[PDB]
This record gives sequence, C-alpha cells and structure tokens, in this order.
Amino acid sequence: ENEIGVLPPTGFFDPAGLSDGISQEKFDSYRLAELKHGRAAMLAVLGYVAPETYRFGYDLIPGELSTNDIPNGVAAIKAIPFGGWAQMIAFVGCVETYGWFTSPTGVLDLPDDILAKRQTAELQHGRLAMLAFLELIRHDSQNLAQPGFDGLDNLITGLPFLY
Amino acid sequence: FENELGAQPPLGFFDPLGMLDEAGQARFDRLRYVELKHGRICQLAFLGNIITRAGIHLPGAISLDGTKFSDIGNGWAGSFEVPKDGALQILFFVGFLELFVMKDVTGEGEFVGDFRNGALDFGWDSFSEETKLQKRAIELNNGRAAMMGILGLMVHEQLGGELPIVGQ
Amino acid sequence: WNEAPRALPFGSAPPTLDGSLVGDVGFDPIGFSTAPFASFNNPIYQEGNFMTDVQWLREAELTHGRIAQLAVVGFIWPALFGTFPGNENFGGADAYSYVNPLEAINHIPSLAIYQIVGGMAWVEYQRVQRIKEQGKDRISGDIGLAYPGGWNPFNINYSPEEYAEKQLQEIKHCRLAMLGAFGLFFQALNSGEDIVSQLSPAFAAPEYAAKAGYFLPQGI
Ligand code: CLA
Ligand code: CLA
Ligand code: CLA
Ligand code: CLA
Ligand SMILES: CC(=O)O[C@H]1CC(C)(C)C(=C=C/C(C)=C/C=C/C(C)=C/C=C/C=C(C)/C=C/C=C(\C)C(=O)C[C@@]23O[C@]2(C)C[C@@H](O)CC3(C)C)[C@](C)(O)C1
Repeated sequence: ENEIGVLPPTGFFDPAGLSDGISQEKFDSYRLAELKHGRAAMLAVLGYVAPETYRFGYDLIPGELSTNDIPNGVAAIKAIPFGGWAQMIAFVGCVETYGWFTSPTGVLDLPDDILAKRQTAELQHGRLAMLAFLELIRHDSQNLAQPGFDGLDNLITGLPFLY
Repeated sequence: FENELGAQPPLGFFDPLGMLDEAGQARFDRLRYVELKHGRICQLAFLGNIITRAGIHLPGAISLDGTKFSDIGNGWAGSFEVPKDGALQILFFVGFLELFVMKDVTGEGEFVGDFRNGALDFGWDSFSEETKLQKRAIELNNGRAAMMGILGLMVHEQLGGELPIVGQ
Repeated sequence: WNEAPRALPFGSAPPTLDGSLVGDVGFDPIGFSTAPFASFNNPIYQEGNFMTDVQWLREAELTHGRIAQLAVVGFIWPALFGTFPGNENFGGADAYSYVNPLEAINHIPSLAIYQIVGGMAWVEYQRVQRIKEQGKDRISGDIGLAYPGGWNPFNINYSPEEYAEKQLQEIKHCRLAMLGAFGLFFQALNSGEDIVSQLSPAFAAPEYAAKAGYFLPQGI
C-alpha cells in the first residue's frame, strides 16, 4: 500500500488493481521480480549500444566464428551456436544460485534515507530501461523483417554521431 | 603449520584456497610428499627436455633396427617414433622404482621423503643445522619452479608460437 | 554523514573520510569507503596487522597514478625529442622509426617487454613484503626509495612540513597525470596520430587558404 518506489510524478498507479489485498509475501515476490526485470533491462540497454563501436576479438568457435563478424541486435541469436548460449546460461545460473562471483561488500553501509532515495532512483531508472528495451527490440525486428520499413536507417536511431 | 618450511619472504605463508585450515598431521605430510615427488619428477623432466633440445644426443641412443639417434625429435609430437616395447620397459622400470628402493625400507624418518636406504650416504652429519633447512628449502623452491614451468613447456609445445631464448 | 564538505558543497560525505591522509577534500559521493575493501578475500590478509580500507584505496590510487605519471612522459617524449639512437647494428629494420605510440607496440622485440614485466614484478614483490611486515603501521607508499632509513643515494633530507607538501604535490600530480594519460591515449587512438603531428598543423595555416604571396613590383 505504501512502501519504497512511490514518487510524485504520479502517486500510486494501480488502475486495474493487480494487488488489491494479496499478502506480504506475494508483494515482496512481485517487488523482487520488478527489480530483477528492471536490472536486466538496464543491462540489455547498455549492451545493445557498445558493440556498435567496440568489439572484443575472441573466436567463440576457435578457428572461426570471431565476434568481429557476428551481427548485432536480434540477429546474433541465430549466428551464435546453442552451446555458447547453454554455457552462459549455466554460468549465470551458477552466479545466481550460489554465492560464486558475488561479494557482500557491495551492500554498503548507507543510512536509511539515502538508501530509500537510492532504491527509488534505481527502480525509476530500471522502469525506464524496460520500455527502452521494448522500443529497441521492436525497431530491430521491424527493420530486419522488411528492409526499408520505418525509413529511419541504422540501428539506434538516436545518437547519429556513431555513424 | 604457520612456521614450517616453505613459508618464506616472497609471500611468507600462502594458503589462498585455505584447504589446510583444520587438520591433523597426516594431511600435511601427504601434501609435502606429493609436492616433493612432483618436484623431483619435474626437475628431471625439464633437465632432460632442455638437454635434448640443446642438440646433444647420445651416439648409443640408437634403437632396434638401427634407427639412428639423429632421427629422434623433441616433444610429445616428436616422441611418437620410439619403439613401443622400449617405452614399455621404461615404464616397467619406473613402476619398479615406485615399488623399489624409493621407499622408507630402512625405517628412518628424519623428514618426509628422507628414505636414504641407510646405505648410500654422501655426507649428512657434516652439515650444520641451518644448512639442512637451507638445502631442503632450496630443493623445494628449485621444485615449485620446475613443476609450473614444465607445464608451460608442455602447454607451449602444442599451443604453437615463438618463445624467447628457446627457438621453437 | 557530514554535510557540505570542500568540493560538492551541495552534497554530503561519509564520516570515514575525516582528516589524516593528505589530499583529503571530502570527495566521496558514491561510497567505496564504507565497505571491507581490504579484508574479504585477501590471501595475504592478517587480522590485527592490516591497515584501514581507506589506506588500501590510497595505495591503489597511488599505484595507478604513478603508472600514469610515467605513461604521460612516455607518450610525449619520443614524438618531439627524437627516437632512441638505437637500431644501430641491432637489425631492427626501422623498428624505432615509428612514433605513433600504438604502432611501436607491434615492432619491439619481446626481450624488452619481458624485462620490464619482470622488473616491475620484482618491485611489486618488494612492496608486498613491506606491506606484510609494516603491519597496521604503514607510512604508505613504502618501497623504500630516497628517504632516510632506506636507499638514498643522493641523501635527500626534508623537514616534516617539506614531506607533507611533497606528499600533497605528489597526489595532485598523480590525479592530473591519470587524466592526462587517459586523454592522450584516447586522442591517439581516435586520430591515428601522435600528439605532435596532431597539434603542429593547427599553428600556421592550411595551404588552400593562405594567399599566393607578394607580387607587386617595386620602384615603378
Ligand atoms: C605403472 C607404473 C607406476 C606405478 C605402479 C606407480 C605407483 C604410484 N605412483 Mg606413480 N608415476 C609413474 C608410474 C607409476 N607409479 C610415472 C611413469 C609417473 C610420471 C613420472 C608417475 C608420477 C607420479 C606422481 C606425480 C605421483 C605418483 C604417485 C604414486 C603412488 C600413488 C598413485 C595413485 O594413487 O594412483 C593413481 C590414481 C589416480 C586416480 C591418478 C590420479 C591422476 C591425477 C589426479 C590427474 C592426472 C591428470 C592427467 C595426467 C591429465 C588428463 C588429460 C588432460 C587432457 C586433462 C603409487 C605408489 C603419487 C604418490 O607417491 O603419492 C602417494 C604421486 O603424487 N606417481
Ligand atoms: C542483456 C545483456 C547482454 C547480452 C545478452 C549480451 C550478449 C552478447 N554480447 Mg554483450 N554486452 C553487454 C550486455 C549483454 N551482451 C554489456 C552490458 C556490455 C557493455 C560492457 C556488452 C559489451 C559487449 C561487447 C564489447 C561485445 C559483446 C558481445 C556479445 C555477443 C557475444 C557474447 C559475449 O561475449 O557476451 C559478452 C557479454 C558481456 C561482456 C556482458 C557482461 C556483463 C556482466 C553483468 C558483467 C559482470 C561484472 C564484471 C565481470 C566485472 C565485475 C566487477 C564488479 C565491479 C561488477 C552476445 C550476443 C560481443 C559481440 O561480438 O557482439 C556482437 C562483443 O565483442 N558485448
Ligand atoms: C575449461 C573450461 C571450458 C572448456 C574446456 C570449454 C570448452 C568449449 N567451449 Mg566454453 N566457456 C567456459 C569454459 C569452458 N568451455 C566458460 C567459463 C564460459 C563462460 C560462460 C564459456 C563460454 C563459451 C561460449 C560462449 C562458447 C563456448 C564454446 C565452447 C566450445 C568451443 C567450440 C566447440 O568445441 O564446439 C563444440 C561444442 C559442442 C560439442 C557442444 C557443447 C555443449 C556444452 C558443453 C554443454 C554445456 C551444458 C551446460 C554447461 C550445463 C547444462 C545446461 C544448464 C542450463 C543446466 C568448447 C566445447 C562455444 C560453443 O559451444 O560453440 C559450439 C561458444 O560459443 N564457451
Ligand atoms: C620475469 C622474471 C624476472 C624477474 C623477477 C626479474 C627481476 C629483476 N631484474 Mg630482470 N630480466 C628478466 C626477467 C626478470 N627480472 C628477463 C626476461 C630479462 C631479459 C633477458 C631481464 C633483464 C634484466 C636486466 C638487463 C636487468 C634486470 C634487473 C632486474 C632486477 C631489478 C629490476 C628493476 O629495477 O627493474 C624495474 C623496472 C621497472 C619497474 C620498469 C617499469 C616501468 C613501467 C611501470 C612499465 C609498465 C608496464 C605495463 C604495466 C605493462 C603493459 C605494457 C606492455 C604491453 C608492454 C630484478 C631483481 C636489473 C638488475 O640490476 O639486476 C641484475 C638489470 O640491470 N633484468
Ligand atoms: C562495491 C562493488 O564491488 O561494486 C558495486 C558498484 C556500485 C556502483 C556501488 C553498485 C551499483 C549499482 C549499479 C550497478 C549501478 C548501475 C546502474 C546503471 C548502469 C543503470 C543504467 C541505466 C540505463 C538507462 C536508464 C538507459 C536508458 C535508455 C534509454 C532511456 C533509451 O532511450 C535508450 C535508447 O535506445 C533508445 C530506446 C533509442 C535509441 O535510438 C537511443 C537510446 C540508445 C538512448 C553495486 C551493485 O553496489 C556494486
């Protein structure tokens, strides 16, 4: 009803009443899911732009398949073999399930008000990144399906100084 | 375990994985024994490899049906031309040595690996107390070195490239 | 958390800053000073023997700054002071003629690279030994250069106030050199040229814009 993540641009934004009564556990699970989807969206937005200008020269499949040649965007999933996707998914699962490659020194020792404001800002930035990723995916798919549709050319219609 | 030999200036004691932690004494002795054995094996392997790659090859190194010594190459790839039964005898000899004098047959236990077979001493009481520690530490240090480096000699042989000093 | 420190007067700083270390103005908006940054997975760690997280961060900052201070001069010197008189009877095939700093990396024999790596590894090992032995009492820096007590071929002596001002100058130049090395490297990468060939043209004129000359006859 009233917790972190309520800021004045609007105020509550629950039109369809997806929560209504629920419970503390269900609300906490929903908050965790929102934070996870938000962090994933922010990482996706950051990673959708970097390869346009920089490229690591590693040979996914030694001998050939060298990053320097695979397409960027939604066309990489077809080029990358299934083995690499499985390996990286298993790796991130090892990171998530266990404490491996994770350090509790990032929790920090911030005071209460600072922590609350920082959490609200984190949620806001992530909520923006979600729709950012949605728009990126829709533009990429529409352009790839039919070249010339949505005449704005190049990936990343903004930031035209890259090209 | 915090004052035993092998903990010296360039790092003092160094247990990053922390496998020791709680232990008795059998584990420490077993780890020391395996470290020393890997040592000895690796120094002899590296010395043989460097003396073979130097270019000095035995005349009587010739094998069955002539197979002149100049034909023998270097490395794992170059080793695939020596007789199979010759290396079978060689491995018989080494497993024999594993089941032979290389053991505390006498029953003397100055330190882990001090077999000495009570018969072939070259002078052991002559050295002072600090000299024994210095020699054991230098043997162990002159070991850890060999062990890792040789893995590289083995890694670099198959990886391919041009290492310094050694030609390749 | 203290409010309105020197620099960021409209922000705040964690209380871990305090005074003590030289060059502290209060710049710490994020954090990094309220976490165990020198004790969690430290293999050399030693309870009742290590320093404070802030001193560990100061050591890291000093290392990065020293490297950058050397790197700035390394970038600048060969461009305008000429290359080393080497390549004589060395069989380098103009390997030193290149001046583009990102081009000479692929023409230098591995002897120099491995010599440099080994020497700096030796210096780092000396630093590690000193850090391990000075326990929770490290004057910071260590490596025993020209200050009385360690190696001092020129016998440099200074009053404590001289030492404090020298420390302040060192840290200021370290930060400035970090910024300068970053800028120089990225400018060289972007323009494909060294700094001298990039600044020299913008000094007199382009050829297509300067006038033809003076052709009026004299004496008529
Ligand atoms: C047939 C001859 C023979 C016999 C009977 C022995 C007998 C023995 N050796 Mg031995 N050894 C021999 C030949 C022989 N050796 C040769 C030719 C070498 C090379 C020079 C060695 C090197 C060697 C070392 C270095 C050690 C022994 C040890 C031992 C003892 C315990 C071995 C054990 O637990 O089983 C072996 C059981 C295993 C499950 C093998 C373990 C394999 C390790 C963990 C990994 C191997 C990785 C592999 C090489 C690479 C894989 C391929 C790669 C692509 C990934 C035992 C007395 C050990 C010892 O004295 O401690 C008690 C010891 O530390 N030996
Ligand atoms: C949704 C996230 C996501 C996904 C699915 C991908 C997927 C892909 N990226 Mg990518 N990338 C991402 C985020 C992502 N990236 C981000 C955030 C960046 C900026 C750093 C990049 C930068 C990048 C480059 C420069 C390149 C790729 C490439 C690729 C492709 C080859 C696989 C690979 O090497 O991945 C690499 C994936 C990463 C490097 C992301 C790792 C991010 C994790 C979270 C960092 C974890 C912390 C880190 C270890 C340091 C810890 C310190 C502590 C303070 C945190 C593949 C399609 C390559 C390619 O050919 O693309 C066409 C390539 O050269 N990516
Ligand atoms: C020493 C460790 C090690 C070793 C030996 C390998 C070996 C290999 N990796 Mg690899 N990898 C590792 C660690 C390692 N990886 C780590 C730590 C990462 C970071 C996440 C990666 C990320 C990675 C990527 C991104 C890719 C590889 C690929 C490859 C293969 C090269 C091409 C090939 O042979 O195709 C032959 C391939 C096969 C015969 C199929 C192998 C299928 C894998 C082994 C199944 C993995 C299952 C997974 C781990 C657990 C189950 C799923 C999980 C959700 C429960 C090769 C088998 C490439 C590849 O697979 O291309 C095909 C590739 O694109 N690796
Ligand atoms: C790898 C093992 C190793 C180790 C531990 C040492 C250790 C040592 N060597 Mg040495 N050396 C080695 C290998 C090694 N060397 C090799 C392979 C050669 C060539 C055959 C030499 C040739 C050599 C000579 C000719 C001399 C030494 C000397 C010394 C001693 C003083 C070092 C010094 O003051 O330089 C410290 C140097 C620096 C700190 C320079 C660093 C400058 C900046 C920081 C470079 C930054 C590098 C950067 C981070 C890496 C990325 C760049 C890269 C892509 C190129 C020291 C005991 C000297 C001495 O008095 O001993 C007899 C001496 O005169 N060595
Ligand atoms: C102590 C230690 O060890 O580490 C510590 C370090 C530190 C920092 C303290 C820690 C932290 C917190 C973290 C990780 C903070 C990182 C936060 C981060 C990186 C947040 C990204 C936001 C991105 C957004 C909002 C993008 C919007 C994108 C938008 C709005 C777009 O429109 C995208 C766009 O594409 C469109 C749709 C159209 C295109 O034509 C144009 C562009 C490209 C513009 C940790 C976790 O405690 C660990």
